[PDB]
Amino acid sequence: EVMALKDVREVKEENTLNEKLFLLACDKGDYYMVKKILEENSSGDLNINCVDVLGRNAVTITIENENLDILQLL
Amino acid sequence: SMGQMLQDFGKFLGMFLLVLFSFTIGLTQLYDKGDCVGIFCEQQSNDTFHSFIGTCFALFWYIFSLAHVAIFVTRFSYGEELQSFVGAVIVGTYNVVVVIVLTKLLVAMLHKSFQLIANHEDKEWKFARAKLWLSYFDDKCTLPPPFNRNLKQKRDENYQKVMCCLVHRYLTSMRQKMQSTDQATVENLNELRQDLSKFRNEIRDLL
Amino acid sequence: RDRIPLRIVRAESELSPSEKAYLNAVEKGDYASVKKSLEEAEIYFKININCIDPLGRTALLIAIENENLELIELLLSFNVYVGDALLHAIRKEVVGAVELLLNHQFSEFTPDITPIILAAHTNNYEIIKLLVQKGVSVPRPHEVRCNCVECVSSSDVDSLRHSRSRLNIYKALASPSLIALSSEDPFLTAFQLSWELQELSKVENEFKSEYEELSRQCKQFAKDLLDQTRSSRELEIILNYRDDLARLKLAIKYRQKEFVAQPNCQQLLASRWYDEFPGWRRRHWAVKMVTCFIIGLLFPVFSVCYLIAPKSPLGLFIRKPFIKFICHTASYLTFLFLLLLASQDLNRQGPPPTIVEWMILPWVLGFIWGEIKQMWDGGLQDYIHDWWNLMDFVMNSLYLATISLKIVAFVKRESWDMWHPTLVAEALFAIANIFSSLRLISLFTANSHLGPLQISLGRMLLDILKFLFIYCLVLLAFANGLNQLYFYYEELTCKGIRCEKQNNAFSTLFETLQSLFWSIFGLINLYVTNVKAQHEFTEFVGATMFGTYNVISLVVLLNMLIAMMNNSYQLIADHADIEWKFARTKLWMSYFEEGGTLPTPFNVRAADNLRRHHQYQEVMRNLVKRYVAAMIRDAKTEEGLTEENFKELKQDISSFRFEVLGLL
Amino acid sequence: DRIPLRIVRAESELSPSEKAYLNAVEKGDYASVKKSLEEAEIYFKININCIDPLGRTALLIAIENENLELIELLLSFNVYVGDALLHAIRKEVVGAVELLLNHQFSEFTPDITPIILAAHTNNYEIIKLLVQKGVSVPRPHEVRCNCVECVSSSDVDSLRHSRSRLNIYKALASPSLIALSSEDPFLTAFQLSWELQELSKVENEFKSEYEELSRQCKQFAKDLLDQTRSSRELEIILNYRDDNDLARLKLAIKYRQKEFVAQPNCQQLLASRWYDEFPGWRRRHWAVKMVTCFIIGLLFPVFSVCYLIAPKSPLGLFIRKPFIKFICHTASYLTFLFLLLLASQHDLNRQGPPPTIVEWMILPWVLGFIWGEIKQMWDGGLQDYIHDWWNLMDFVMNSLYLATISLKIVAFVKYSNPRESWDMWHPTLVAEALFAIANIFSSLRLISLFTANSHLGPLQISLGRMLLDILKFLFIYCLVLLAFANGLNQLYFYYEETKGLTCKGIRCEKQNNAFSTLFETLQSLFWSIFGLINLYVTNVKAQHEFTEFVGATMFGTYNVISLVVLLNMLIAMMNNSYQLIADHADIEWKFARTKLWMSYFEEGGTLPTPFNVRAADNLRRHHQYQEVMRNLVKRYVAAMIRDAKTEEGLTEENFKELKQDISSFRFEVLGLL
Amino acid sequence: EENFKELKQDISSFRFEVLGLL
Amino acid sequence: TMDVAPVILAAHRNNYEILTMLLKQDVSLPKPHAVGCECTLCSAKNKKDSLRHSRFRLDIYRCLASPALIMLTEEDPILRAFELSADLKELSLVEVEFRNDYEELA
Amino acid sequence: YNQKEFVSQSNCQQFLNTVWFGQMSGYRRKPTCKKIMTVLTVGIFWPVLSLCY
Ligand SMILES: CCCCCCCCCCCCCCCC(=O)OC[C@H](COP(=O)(O)O)OC(=O)CCCCCCCCCCCCCCC
Ligand SMILES: CCCCCCCCCCCCCCCC(=O)OC[C@H](COP(=O)(O)O)OC(=O)CCCCCCCCCCCCCCC
Ligand SMILES: CCCCCCCCCCCCCCCC(=O)OC[C@H](COP(=O)(O)O)OC(=O)CCCCCCCCCCCCCCC
Ligand SMILES: CC(C)CCC[C@@H](C)[C@H]1CC[C@H]2[C@@H]3CC=C4C[C@@H](OC(=O)CCC(=O)O)CC[C@]4(C)[C@H]3CC[C@]12C
Ligand SMILES: CC(C)CCC[C@@H](C)[C@H]1CC[C@H]2[C@@H]3CC=C4C[C@@H](OC(=O)CCC(=O)O)CC[C@]4(C)[C@H]3CC[C@]12C
Ligand SMILES: [Ca+2]
Ligand SMILES: [Ca+2]
Ligand SMILES: [Zn+2]
Ligand SMILES: [Zn+2]
Ligand SMILES: [Zn+2]
Repeated sequence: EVMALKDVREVKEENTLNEKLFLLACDKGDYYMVKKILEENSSGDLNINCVDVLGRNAVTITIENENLDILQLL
Repeated sequence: SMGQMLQDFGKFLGMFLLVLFSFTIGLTQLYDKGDCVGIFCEQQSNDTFHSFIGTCFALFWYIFSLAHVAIFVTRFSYGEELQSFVGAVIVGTYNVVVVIVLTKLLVAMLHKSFQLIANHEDKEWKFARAKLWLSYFDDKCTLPPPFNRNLKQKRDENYQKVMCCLVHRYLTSMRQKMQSTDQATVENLNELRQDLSKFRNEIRDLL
Repeated sequence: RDRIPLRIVRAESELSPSEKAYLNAVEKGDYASVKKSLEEAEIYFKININCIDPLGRTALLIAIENENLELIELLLSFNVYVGDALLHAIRKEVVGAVELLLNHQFSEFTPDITPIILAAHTNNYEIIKLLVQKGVSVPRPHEVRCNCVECVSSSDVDSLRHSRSRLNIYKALASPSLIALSSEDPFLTAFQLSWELQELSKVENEFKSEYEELSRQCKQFAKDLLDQTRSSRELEIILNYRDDLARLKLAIKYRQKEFVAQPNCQQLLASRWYDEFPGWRRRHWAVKMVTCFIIGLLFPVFSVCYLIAPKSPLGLFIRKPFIKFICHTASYLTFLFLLLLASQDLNRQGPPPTIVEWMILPWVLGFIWGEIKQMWDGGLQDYIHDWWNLMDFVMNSLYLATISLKIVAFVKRESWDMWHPTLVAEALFAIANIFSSLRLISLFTANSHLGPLQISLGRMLLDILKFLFIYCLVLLAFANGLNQLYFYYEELTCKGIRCEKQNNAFSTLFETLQSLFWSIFGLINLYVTNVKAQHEFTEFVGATMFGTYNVISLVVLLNMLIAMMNNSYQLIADHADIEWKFARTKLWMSYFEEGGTLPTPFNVRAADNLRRHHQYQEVMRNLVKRYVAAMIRDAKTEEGLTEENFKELKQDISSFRFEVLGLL
Repeated sequence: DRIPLRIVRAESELSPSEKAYLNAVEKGDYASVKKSLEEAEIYFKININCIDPLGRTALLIAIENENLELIELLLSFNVYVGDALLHAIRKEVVGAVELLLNHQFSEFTPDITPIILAAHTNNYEIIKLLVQKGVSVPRPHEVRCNCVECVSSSDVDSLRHSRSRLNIYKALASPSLIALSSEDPFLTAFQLSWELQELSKVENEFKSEYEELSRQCKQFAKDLLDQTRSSRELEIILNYRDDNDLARLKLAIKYRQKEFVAQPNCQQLLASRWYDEFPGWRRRHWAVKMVTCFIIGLLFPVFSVCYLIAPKSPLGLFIRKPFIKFICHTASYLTFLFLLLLASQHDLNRQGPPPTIVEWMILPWVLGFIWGEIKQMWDGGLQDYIHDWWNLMDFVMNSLYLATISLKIVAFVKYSNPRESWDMWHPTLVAEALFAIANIFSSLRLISLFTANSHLGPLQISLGRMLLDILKFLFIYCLVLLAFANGLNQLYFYYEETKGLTCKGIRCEKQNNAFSTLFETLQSLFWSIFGLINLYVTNVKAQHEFTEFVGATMFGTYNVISLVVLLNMLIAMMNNSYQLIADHADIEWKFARTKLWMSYFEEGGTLPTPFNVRAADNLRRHHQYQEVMRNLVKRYVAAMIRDAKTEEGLTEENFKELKQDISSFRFEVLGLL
Repeated sequence: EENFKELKQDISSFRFEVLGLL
Repeated sequence: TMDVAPVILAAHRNNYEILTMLLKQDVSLPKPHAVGCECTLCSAKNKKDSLRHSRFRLDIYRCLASPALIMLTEEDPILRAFELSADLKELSLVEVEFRNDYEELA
Repeated sequence: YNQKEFVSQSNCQQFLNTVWFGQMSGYRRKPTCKKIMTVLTVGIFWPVLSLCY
């Protein structure tokens, strides 16, 4: 008798690696790969509104980091 | 502080009045079958419990625990041992519930009320003293009890100038307080790490 | 010997200078130096990857608390031993735990600790989420009172390890993140977990503070989860959920005084309390008293309605819980006024008069029937838990004894025996009148001013009785001594202490107990210690016993009671508000029910369930999303720095400095 | 239906170029401020004195951040400077040398000079630079004055005068200014704490500010004493006089420095001077201590006559030890109380002479007590005599003893008959009553000996501190008592009777005429607290039930208001008072015990009561005290910097400085690369 | 404040080393 | 929570520069009803969502009780502070469930 | 408006003291004996001052 833990409600979707790369470069201030990822977004490989584990978008992440240049780029 | 804490006495007076009313009903119901009449006598007879107001009088002088009403007033005049013992037990239960429980409870609530009140007693005293002084500042009531526009615009301009100065001083003072007294958070450390990683990435891209 | 020759008793094993250089290279964060050290560690040389510091810090661990992800990747690329390094990363709260999981003796953590247990002790939502995505399970503990062969075998092998493992399991289960993530109903899970932790704290004398704080944490999690509601539709979905406010009654059952006495839930309860009567909060207190008196005085007309035609608007006026409460209190006040009139032809047996004691009987019968009806619902557990139910039982027992004694006298002054049935019947009637009029203390919970005072009173009655036990011990001791001394002198128009001239105060044990009881109030005079045998030594010894008892019971024990009552009230008054609101909503739900609405003198499918479950699940995922958002924005900021964060900041700037120096 | 929100306090929004200048100096880059200032040189839209509506001028922003290169950059461009030196002083930036060496809303009170604000900030470095440059604080007048300048300033502007005086006293009371610029920092701290206490008494407003300043001065004196690491330095400090005396210790006791006196080092020094020539007494076994104290107690008169006939003898020098002197004085007082007890144990004489067994050797002891009180009053003044309540009690008991002696000699030489036939104002009866009251006061003086003991000492001190609150509540109770006494006297004085009664009053078996007069009403209401007044005293002989009911109601109201209300209020209020004063019980107990100790340190008044009846040396003393003060001040400022840089709270401005440093570094390498 | 001064000194030392390199 | 605005949240955080640059544009906040107002407008929103109505009133009064909004839009900040403290105290007396927030605002 | 903190401000309290003592600003700096003497002198001849007003 052991309770098996499971995720009852889905909150984070991984999808492709580009969304996770964008999320990781958003909270690290990696401006040049951020603009490369945005150029690929203009090409159309990923969606701008990406939900992470915390439920915060890229705009919310860069607002929390208090960074104006990359927010202006977004 | 005493005037502020009298509300505790009122709120507890309600509960004590209910307890007194209950025990008065019980003793009056038990003792109604049974010169100077009452407790205001040299020999306090059993007739003190023969009426409702007399029972309230007798149980009122039991609060102080100073033998104001002696215990022989709970004795029947014709030797009914069960009724006299039951009345004595009722009076003893009343004396316990009042003296050894309710009075100590009132002491505890006064402890908490006075510990809360004494933090700001200077402010309330200064407010009351200012009210007392403002009662005497006016010239409409001067003699003791036995013997008894352009200006508006200028005032508005002066008050607006002084208010603007006070606003500016308050703003600079309070921004100094937020810059000088607010402690750092984890978000500040995260922002510092973010700036350091930004500089690291800039160095990586340039070099 | 002049000086203490300090040495190292636990010598352990030191490290080579090359190994120490490698360890401080990992500590500094230089990429190139650690890379070169691991290049010479690739060949079988002095520098080994499995190097353990005398402090116990393997180089992988030094990389773990330095938060250098690149250094951790470099170390794991060369296959250093991974033991409790995942546990160290979990406790450190780094996002390197995923790459620690993605790979393929002295331990800081206890052997019963698994990654999920320590992640839940940490209470990190991200780490728990990644761990349950990888696939973990918490082992289910046994029951609170269980007798299993494996349980007693583990207790015989190691009781300390068994208790620590059970405490770690219950610490892992009681974490807010694991409940909000892995349970279908977080509210029911929190309620049952808090109840289980309270029962475990009662069962386990040791570790009582741990289980108590875990149950408090579960109650706090339920309160903050209810705090995320921003609509009354969500509140009515949650509180009416049954798997009538079923969840509210469940929370009252589990004694959740923080989920209850929440302003949203209290606002909903107040809206249900004044059913179809708005503007009541916007009124003057004199108008409040006038309306209460004019509804209470007209109560039997309202009770006439709903007895014949329940569909009338006046028959629905009694359905309002506040009007029903007012009518019940007015009925009790009418019964007390009838008792007062009864209290206000000297035959051996007496039929009751016409005005009183005959009109009283329907109220007594209705009280007995209502006590039986409330004993039907909830069993005998809630009857013995509520002290007012015990008071009602005692009062009704006294009333039925009075009626039985009156009947016995009827069908079977200054002349009867003291054991006569009429005298006992009237004495029990007086005591039952005391109990009936003292029942009105329980009416104070509805009032906002006399409520918390009465709740604090009922909370500290237990401590008062605990003191009365030791006082009764002291009374018994001194009464035994005084009766032993004074029973050789016993002698009369009035014998005892209840006469004008008190005599034989310590002649018998019962009279000694009575005199020592009355000596607290000063109602026993000083001549009662004087015998007529003119034995001055025994008189002085008895007076010394009386003085010592008076000192102990008045200067010592009474002020001791004062001090401990002060401490108990100071402890109580912090949560007196939520305790009063818990009692008030219990009193409100006592009248919210549609059964037993008459006063005392007159009381003698799967599709909808699936829709309810879907609505509750949507509200629950919204609530836990808001809760984890609130915890993220209250934990990532508004919290003081540790000494480590600055340490991490120092490692970051240092690694940046060595990277810049390596580049140039 | 909706509240309109419009800016009322309107300010100029400047220009976007000036906003670029402001965020450039906020970021901290070097080239952008250069370009903006060079554009301002050729009269662009950017001006040098860009006044932010928050008052954040670019010079003030560059001063707020600790970047001295930008500070020198805008100081080289002749940017207008106002109170920017004061801003740098308040910000506590060491680089105020650039502002010092250069050449109405103003965020500062107009009488604030740089030295006053530097002393307010308590920065040793900035105060040192300002004193080196040359500054002067205006000399404040004393606490109570009527000179024309101060009354003229108060008539013109009282708030400005009060703020300026408070700022001057805040500057003078700073530890750094006293450590740096005072000749005697201990004397300066003592006198400053005294003036700040007197100003807190006089200025009812700003009482907390002056009390905090006085506590800061006392705390500074305690910390300066804390830096003594040798017994020679402590003996130099404590014995120093301005003109083995312990003159500075007596001065600190006079100035009420409880924390300075109760420091463990001077406590150990006072204990060493207390147990004079007592090897290992402080570690002896307790009943051995009691036996030895008893032995010295029975041997007080032999030591006293040894000091009488031979002070140079070792027996005569044994009384010179302060502990032995205290023991012999306590033994003398115990012998006096034993004689007082023997006075009552073992007459019809109208002119009774003093018995030779007890009362004849009571008289020389009374003369000794009176002469000792006179000598104590002469040596020390009358202010310290009235400051001690025990001295007032001793004066009362000696006045009562003198009155008893005078009444006894009057009854001997005049009014020379059975006892029951005497007058009620007979002088022998008055003499006996005053002797009894003096006996009570003499035996109640024994509580002053509890201060020496370490267990009863703090308890007795705490009870003495709560006596003031006792009297404060007794005033309120006395007002209640007079109110109800006049009410009952006005109701009940019509029903006053004699009826041939042997009793009239509440003080016998049949209590009657309880409220007939105001004196009897006060007595009967006084005894109702202890429940010695029965309920039938509110009854009249007439059949007037209404007046009896009114009297019973007023008696019950008084009983409630006293016993239920005021007694429980007093219990709670002294609960709070004892909670407040038990935190500092040790320092006040040690202060009182040291006062008791140096009561016995002086050579005068050595005998117990029955037997009581130049320039070069001063210059070298000043040099030694100045070198000890140099060492103490150096250690204190070192510890001030140590404790000051380890303040466990980290603010949010330093995070902004870290951000500015990182941003300036980033901009510098961006300019380089 | 000691560790804040340590941070300031370390960042200043890194800045001055970078200036010495270039 | 949806009942807030940028002006309401800016007054909630008590940020003077954010408020004074959000007040450059014309901004109007909804005037709350009196503590004794029981009109049809007050008797229609509460039936729909009493919790939302109470939180909206609390957010409006928390925005109005901010110091910086009192500086920026009022002729007399002293009188506004006095009247607002009185109104918030009587709201705490009336709104028994939310009396802690109104008491702390007063 | 029950502004206890506004009233108990030191500036407001000092202004109240200056208005309250009136032209006798030297009473606050006077010694205590002179204060009781002033109170007794003003209280003893109060009907004289009342009739003279
Ligand atoms: C100026 C400030 C003074 C201090 C503050 C005073 C505040 C007011 C004090 C209380 C109100 C006045 C007294 C009222 C009682 C009275 O007048 O009571 C006076 C009368 C006395 O009547 P008899 O003398 O005829 O018995 O009491 C009665 O008539 C008996 C029936 C009524 C009983 C009321 C009892 C009230 C409870 C008082 C004791 C509470 C004990 C609680 C602790 C266990
Ligand atoms: C109303 C809300 C507040 C009160 C809530 C309930 C708490 C109080 C419950 C009281 C219950 C009855 C108490 C007992 C009275 C009684 O039995 O009194 C009844 C009899 C008295 O008999 P007589 O009156 O005939 O002499 O007591 C005896 O026979 C003597 C032996 C028993 C003594 C019991 C004493 C119990 C403790 C009470 C004194 C505590 C003093 C502590 C000093 C530090
Ligand atoms: C049971 C556990 C809890 C209690 C633990 C023990 C603590 C209490 C110990 C008490 C020991 C006895 C004390 C003396 C009483 C006695 O025996 O008193 C006995 C006799 C009484 O004699 P008569 O009864 O013959 O008159 O006292 C005397 O003879 C008078 C002279 C001695 C007086 C001593 C008084 C000491 C203080 C006691 C009262 C304190 C009141 C303080 C008010 C502020
Ligand atoms: C001596 C007795 C027999 C008669 C005289 C007293 C009664 C008229 C009083 C005593 C206690 C009173 C009760 C105390 C408390 C309350 C709660 C109060 O109502 C509320 O507080 C409702 C809930 C809410 O307001 O939130 C007013 C009615 C009631 C039952 C009161 C009704 C009137 C009572 C019975
Ligand atoms: C009826 C007469 C004889 C009086 C009966 C009581 C005395 C014998 C007692 C009461 C209080 C006692 C005193 C209480 C405290 C102290 C302090 C203690 O001495 C010290 O602590 C000395 C200083 C030190 O040790 O640092 C013992 C003596 C003395 C004076 C005690 C001496 C004996 C006294 C006077
Ligand atoms: Ca019941
Ligand atoms: Ca003296
Ligand atoms: Zn089991
Ligand atoms: Zn002057
Ligand atoms: Zn409306």
